[PDB]
Amino acid sequence: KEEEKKKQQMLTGVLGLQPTMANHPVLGVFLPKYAKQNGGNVDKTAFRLDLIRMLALHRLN
Amino acid sequence: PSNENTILSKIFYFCVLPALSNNKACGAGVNVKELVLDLFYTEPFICPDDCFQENPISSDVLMSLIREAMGPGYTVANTSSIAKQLFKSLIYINENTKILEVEVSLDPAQRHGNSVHFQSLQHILYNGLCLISPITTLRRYYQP
Amino acid sequence: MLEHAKTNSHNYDFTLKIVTESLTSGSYPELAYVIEILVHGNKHAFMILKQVISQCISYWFNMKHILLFCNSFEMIMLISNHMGDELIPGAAFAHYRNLVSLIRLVKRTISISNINEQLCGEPLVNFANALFDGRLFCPFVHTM
Amino acid sequence: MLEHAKTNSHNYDFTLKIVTESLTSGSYPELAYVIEILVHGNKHAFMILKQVISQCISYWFNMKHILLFCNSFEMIMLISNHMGDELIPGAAFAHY
Amino acid sequence: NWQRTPFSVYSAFCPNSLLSIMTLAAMHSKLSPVAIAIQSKSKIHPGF
Repeated sequence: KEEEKKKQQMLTGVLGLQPTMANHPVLGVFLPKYAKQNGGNVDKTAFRLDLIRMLALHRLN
Repeated sequence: PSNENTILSKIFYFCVLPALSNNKACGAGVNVKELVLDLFYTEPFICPDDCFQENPISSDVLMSLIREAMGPGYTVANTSSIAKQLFKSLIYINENTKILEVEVSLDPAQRHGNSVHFQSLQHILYNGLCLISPITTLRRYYQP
Repeated sequence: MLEHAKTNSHNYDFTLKIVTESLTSGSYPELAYVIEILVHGNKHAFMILKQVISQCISYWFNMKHILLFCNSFEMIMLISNHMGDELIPGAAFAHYRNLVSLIRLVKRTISISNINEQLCGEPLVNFANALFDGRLFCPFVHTM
Repeated sequence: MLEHAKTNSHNYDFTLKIVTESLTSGSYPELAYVIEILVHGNKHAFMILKQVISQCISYWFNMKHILLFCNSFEMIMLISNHMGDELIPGAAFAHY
Repeated sequence: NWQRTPFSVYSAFCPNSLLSIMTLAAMHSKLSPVAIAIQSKSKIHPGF
């Protein structure tokens, strides 16, 4: 129960993404890995750039 | 870097650009983080793979004017798939621009004559770029 | 040294004119710096952006007739390798190929002094000319 | 001083012939003075009049084949900076 | 540094016609004793 709140809190911290984008596959796979982090002092910007480059890797037509 | 490519890089930046520029270049520094987070990430690039593929661009001043500066007219959306192309490209991004020092002693035949403690100093612009023209749009993001 | 190397061709003056005009006329577009820091010579990003750079160089030499991407060495070599004649003007592609062959001739000319003998671990041309050594570091680098 | 500066190129003779013919041939159009006093190098006005100056220089070098706006320095620098080959023919743009 | 003032002083007004490029490559030649030795071997006049 607490893990879902961590996932959602990190989702709002990354960009304030809407749940509609939370359902996206790149998000659906990476939100659990971003859960096992960001509890550390790491950053908020790093996660935005990571989502950027991963979303980019995903969309190679 | 191969030995050949390294040597040709030294040749290029030490002979060809200064001789053909007459010393009219400048080293540059870039915040890649603020550059990407201002160029995009807002509207079209977080569209969940349905609005993205047929999306009209955000059409900001910050990026559509750059693409109009590379091309006048001839474009309906003004970003006719080129924002898609660039966003697909930018998985291969890098660090911010750093300075590096290089303390190196000379060849031993010049190290000899009371030059053992000499330590040549080289500043080398890590992950930056040469620059030749006065930047106006991205003055927030490019340090000379 | 040019007479001793027998490399004194007058083929390159017309190339150096257009390269000089491109490096002098301060109207260079902003997107080129962004491309030079997105791609960094890893060439898979270049093969992604092979059409964006096609359109940039194509318009920018075909109308403005100042040459483009004449700043970064790995760009100006990667254009010569992978960018073809399709979706580029062949006149500008010949200029990029001529810049590459010019840097070849510089390496040949001052690699006349090649003698097959080393002293410490360093070759004798390394001892000859400070441009073939590990002590000078190509002041804009991207990896190491 | 030219030999001391090593800048003695013959690149410009064909340009200066056409520039001299433009300055000498006294059939210069009347709208060009109006444009040179409305825009005055502030370049937003030039981005407004970027097509009218295009039609002027294009007709006036394509048919009269004399150059245009070769009086004002800020105009003739602005044609080098912003103006394009898509608007006005290449032979004229190379002279600016 | 390795590049002192007279590199930039020459590159200020060097004419852009490939002798300047080859002569920046030439001015990069060293003043080591072994450099003097092998330039005398290759009959290239050093700066003396």
